[PDB]
Amino acid sequence: ASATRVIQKLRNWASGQDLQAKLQLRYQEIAKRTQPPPKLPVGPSHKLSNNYYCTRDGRREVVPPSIIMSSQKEKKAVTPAPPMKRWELSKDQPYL
Amino acid sequence: NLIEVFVDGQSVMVEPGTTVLQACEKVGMQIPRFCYHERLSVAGNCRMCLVEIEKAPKVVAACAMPVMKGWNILTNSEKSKKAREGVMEFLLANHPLDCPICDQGGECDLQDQSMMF
Amino acid sequence: TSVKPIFSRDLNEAKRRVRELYRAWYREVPNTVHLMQLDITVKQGRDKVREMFMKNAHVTDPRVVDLLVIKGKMELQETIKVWKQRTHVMRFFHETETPRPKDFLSKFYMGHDP
Amino acid sequence: LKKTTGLVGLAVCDTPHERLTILYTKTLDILKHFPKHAAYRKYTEQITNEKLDMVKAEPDVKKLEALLQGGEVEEVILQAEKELSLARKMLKWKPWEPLVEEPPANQWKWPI
Amino acid sequence: IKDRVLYVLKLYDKIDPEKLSVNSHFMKDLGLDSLDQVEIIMAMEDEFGFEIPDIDAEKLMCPQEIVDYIAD
Amino acid sequence: KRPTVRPRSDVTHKQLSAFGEYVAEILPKYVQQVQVSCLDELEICIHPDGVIPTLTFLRDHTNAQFKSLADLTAVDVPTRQNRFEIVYNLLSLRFNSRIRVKTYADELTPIDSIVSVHIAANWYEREVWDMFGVFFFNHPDLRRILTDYGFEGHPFRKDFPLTGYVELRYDDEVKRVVAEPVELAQEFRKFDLNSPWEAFPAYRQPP
Ligand code: SF4
Ligand code: FES
Repeated sequence: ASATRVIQKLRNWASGQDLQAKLQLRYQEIAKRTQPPPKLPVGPSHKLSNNYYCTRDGRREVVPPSIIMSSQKEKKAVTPAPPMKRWELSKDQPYL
Repeated sequence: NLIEVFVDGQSVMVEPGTTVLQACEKVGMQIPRFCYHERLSVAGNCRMCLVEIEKAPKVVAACAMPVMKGWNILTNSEKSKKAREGVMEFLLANHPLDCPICDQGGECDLQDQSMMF
Repeated sequence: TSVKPIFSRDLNEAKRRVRELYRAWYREVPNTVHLMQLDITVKQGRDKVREMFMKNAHVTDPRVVDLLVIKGKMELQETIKVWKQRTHVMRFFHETETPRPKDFLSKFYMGHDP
Repeated sequence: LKKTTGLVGLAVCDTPHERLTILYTKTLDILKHFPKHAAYRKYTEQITNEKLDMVKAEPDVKKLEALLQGGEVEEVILQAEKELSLARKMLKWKPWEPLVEEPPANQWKWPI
Repeated sequence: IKDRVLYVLKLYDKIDPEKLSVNSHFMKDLGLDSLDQVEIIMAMEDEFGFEIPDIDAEKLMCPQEIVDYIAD
Repeated sequence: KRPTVRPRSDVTHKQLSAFGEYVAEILPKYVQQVQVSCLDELEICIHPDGVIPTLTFLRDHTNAQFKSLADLTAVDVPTRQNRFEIVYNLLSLRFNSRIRVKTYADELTPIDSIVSVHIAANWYEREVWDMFGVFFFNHPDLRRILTDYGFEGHPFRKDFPLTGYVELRYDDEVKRVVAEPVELAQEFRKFDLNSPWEAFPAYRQPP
């Protein structure tokens, strides 16, 4: 930014765009360091009641699988899951 | 002479003068323990060995209670897990924070039972 | 007993393949010690070959023999289509290793191996 | 109308519905070789029957496609050819037969 | 023929200590191994610009039949 | 609902179960131990004598279109006769789904390849043969890909240790880069971690 008006004009004619508005370097366009000591929140699990773990066990709701056609233990044509819904173009720039 | 039990539906044959805990062992499900050691006498101080007894409302202590024919036991049920949660909250109320210093750091039955149950 | 075979049915077919492979290695070695500027003699190379063969002579299973054959063929491909180098090929001779003393007293005086 | 598909390795097919009738009729004519107690027949029969009904009920591709709800017509044709080959191969194999050889017991047991 | 065959044998490393006759049995009269035998047959094939399958190469455990084959 | 738990839905656990019954009744042979996991996945165990039939079926049959072999893998469990577990993770687009095929195998019991169908396996099979020791027929090029061109053994098993048997170093005495036996400096600490107290009373195993 410390540079000259004519050089600004020249580089801008060369490129095609503007640069003083979208520079890459950083002239006080940042957030100051030495930020203040913050205070934080907690989750919905820091209550005092109705927080019994048995409700939200998490890794005990798991249950082993449900086997089918083991070796010891009319109809329609089906699939593993419904098909894929075809996509559509965008509202902004579908071409390029 | 034998006696019958139906744990979680699963059936078991045992002797009299027996204990809920020795039955659950015969089956495999380990029951918690603080005041029990097969090579000692028995008491009911800790109060972490609690379970649920279908057809009867009140919980019991599986380190002292002798099993009565026909009882369906329930170990991992609601009342049991809640009893254990409360009991360990109580214990750890005052157990100081010397886990690091405590030479019994990685073998602490209480550490493990808190982390799990 | 009642099992499934691999590439063969008996020690004899296993051994005909093995002999083909011996022919390959024997007819090959010179090309190696001539392409990669080695030092050892063709005779020493063939000695190593026949030794690596003899050291699997307590074998009975055609499956084992055939897997060993497959691995030997892989290595032969690797060699003749030169990918292994001087190092890759001389890694056999234990050229930087004191022959493990089998003299019980040697083992005693030196270390703890029984 | 059109100029291309949107993929690579495909073609602007100008003779649809005809290749489709051909391929589906041939599938069924092969299925004729299959014992009725083979589920592959018992299923793909009706699948192809419904596909034929759909091509006959919709003559324009730009709607037949979205109706089949599968890929584009060329993908459909390719997949039908693939099912044809699959049939010719399951005919040499005897899958509908019972099981080959049950495994040992502690094989599918996880944990361990 | 036989002359250059016996010369090859005399040349071979661990063979021809005393005998390289035309009739001997390699694995029986000389008490040798299939590996060494294959070495012999490879030497012969390279002498004669010839090719052999391992099958008949092992069938020919007898110098007489060996020279019969190289004649054939 | 609770914040710290995913939703265990029904749509998938039902659709994939229907598809499992489907494939089972189609291939009463070359199949055993179908199953659906508690987390919306399908596994299909099969004899090694049905691999290519199963794969061709799943690639071609319209209702499956399991085209892309997203992965091929091995696993080793030594407490059984057939100790290796070969795994194929497959993907289909039209139906936006995945699937898992398993087949047991063993050292000294090779397998039938699939290169005719999914050319991706041409290299996963090389990996397998290099690392574990499982063999594949009808494979054009099968050679050590990852490890050295002279390496010997089968590392990704559970017996071939971590550190390995040999180390390398240069020895000016010969100027080469030779391989000598492992004499480490520090020892591989092995921390005993498995805690006794059972946490999962549902995956238990009685005597
Ligand atoms: S490790 Fe266990 S015994 Fe030691 S201080 Fe912690 S809770 Fe107490
Ligand atoms: S184990 Fe202590 S009260 Fe039962």
